[PDB]
Amino acid sequence: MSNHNHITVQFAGGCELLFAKQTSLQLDGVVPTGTNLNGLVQLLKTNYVKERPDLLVDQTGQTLRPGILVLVNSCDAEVVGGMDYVLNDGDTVEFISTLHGG
Repeated sequence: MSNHNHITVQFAGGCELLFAKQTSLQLDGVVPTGTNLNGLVQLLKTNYVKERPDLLVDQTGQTLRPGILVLVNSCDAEVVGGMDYVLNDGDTVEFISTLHGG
């Protein structure tokens, strides 16, 4: 039908409200070889970010706070790089908050 790469950007727990209470999203590109994680997140939050944009970011507005567990292709996203995972169409990224704090 139209299964060409496709991006898997979804949320879990209390992070769905950081976009539009959506279960998952898919982006259609052409040549994301020149794109990285920092560019992927900013494209989802800086481009929309319903809730406080400063509530997810770590501090430099480049990465996210430890409370959220980022994973790529059903695997730890921090291991591969954390904030340097280059995209190439057909990637997967998740944001699940755990550390509530205050």
